Amino acid sequence: LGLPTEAYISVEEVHDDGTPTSKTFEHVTSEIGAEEAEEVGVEHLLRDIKDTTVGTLSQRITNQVHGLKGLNSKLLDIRSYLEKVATGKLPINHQIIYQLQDVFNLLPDVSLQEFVKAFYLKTNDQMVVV
Amino acid sequence: FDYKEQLPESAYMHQLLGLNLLFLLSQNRVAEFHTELERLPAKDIQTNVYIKHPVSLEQYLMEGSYNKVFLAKGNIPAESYTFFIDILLDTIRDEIAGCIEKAYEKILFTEATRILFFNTPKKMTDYAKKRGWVLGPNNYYSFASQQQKPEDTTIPSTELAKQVIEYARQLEMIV
Amino acid sequence: TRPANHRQLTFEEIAKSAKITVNEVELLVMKALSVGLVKGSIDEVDKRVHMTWVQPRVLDLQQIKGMKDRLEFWCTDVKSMEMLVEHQAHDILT
Repeated sequence: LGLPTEAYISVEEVHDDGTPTSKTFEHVTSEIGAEEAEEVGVEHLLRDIKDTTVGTLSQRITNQVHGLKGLNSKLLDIRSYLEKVATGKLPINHQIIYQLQDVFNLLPDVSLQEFVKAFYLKTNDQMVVV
Repeated sequence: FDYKEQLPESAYMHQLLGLNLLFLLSQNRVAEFHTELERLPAKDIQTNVYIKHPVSLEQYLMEGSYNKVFLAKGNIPAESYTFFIDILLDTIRDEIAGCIEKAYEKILFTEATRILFFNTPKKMTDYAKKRGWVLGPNNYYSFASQQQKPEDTTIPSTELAKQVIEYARQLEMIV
Repeated sequence: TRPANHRQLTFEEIAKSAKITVNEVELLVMKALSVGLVKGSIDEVDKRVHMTWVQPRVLDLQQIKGMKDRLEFWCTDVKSMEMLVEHQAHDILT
C-alpha cells in the first residue's frame, strides 16, 4: 500500500498508570520528501510509469479506489488486533484502545435530516454545473 | 364482425355485447371496455339499451357516482345482467375501498357504512378480515401506514455513485 | 450506554437516574461540559441535551467483543462498497 518507512523512538517513563516499566519503542510519524536534485533524479529514473500530475478523471477514480482499499486494509488490521486482544492472545492495553473508541465515536452519523438536506443541496449544485 | 355485411343482427347479440361490456366491468377491465366500445358503431352506443346500460354504468363509475350505479342497478332488462351486476357490486366496493386507502388516513365504521353501501356490519367485518384493515383505539381504521414518508431520510448514495461512475465512463471512453 | 445514534438525552431519564430534580440536570450537564468531559449542547424548548464525546473510558472483554463486531460490520461495508466501485468503474479505472 505505502509508507515503507516506520520511525521509532525509545522512551522511558513509569507508564503513568502504575504498570511495570520496560524499554518500549514509541512510534513517530514518517514521510518521504525529496531534495531538488533527488527529485529530478527520481523523475528521470521512472520516466515510464509516472502518472500525470494533473490527475484527470481516471486517476482520480483510481485514487478513490486506492483510498477505499487502504481504509479496508487498516480496518482489517485493527479488527485482527481487537480479535487478538479479546481472545487473550494480546493483553488489553487499557489505553490508546479508547483512542480507537474515539475513532468509533467520530462517525458522522449520516441520514440526519439537516445533513441530508445540505448534502442534496450541494449535490444538485454540482449536478447543474455538470 | 366478419360476416356483418352478409348476416343480419338479431337483438340477442346486442344483449351479449352489452353483457361483454358489463363483463369487463365485473373484471375491472375498463380499458378493454373502452376499446370494445370503440369497436361498436357510434349509433348503437346511445340508441340500444343493451349497450346503453353498461355505458351508463361505466360513466357513473368514472365520475365517482357509485350511488348512481347502486340506484341504476334496477334498470337491467335481464338476469344475465343481474349476475354481472352483482359482480360489479363487489368490484365497485373494492374500488371504493382502494380509494379510501389512498385518499383518507382515518376512517370511522359508522360513516363507512353509508360510504361502502353495506346494510350489515358483518358484511364489513368481512372486509375487516379479508382486507384486514387495522382498527384504531377508537374504532378508527388507520391507513397512515399506506402512504408513509420513505426515501426522504436515507441518501441512495450507491445508486448515485453508480450514476457518477457511468458519467465518468462516458466521459473517458475513447469512442 | 446510548446506542450512538440517538445520542440525545431527555430530561426525565436524567432526573430518574441520578435521582435529582429536573431543574438540576441542566446545571449538572453544564458542569460536566465545563470540566472538559462533554462537548455537547443544551436545548430547552425540547430540553434534549445534544451529545458529543471527547472523553473516552476503560473497556472490557464483552464490550471489546461487541465493538470489534461493530468494526467487522464497518469493514464489511467498506469492502462491499470498494468491490462495487471497482466493478462499476472497471473500464475507466486504467
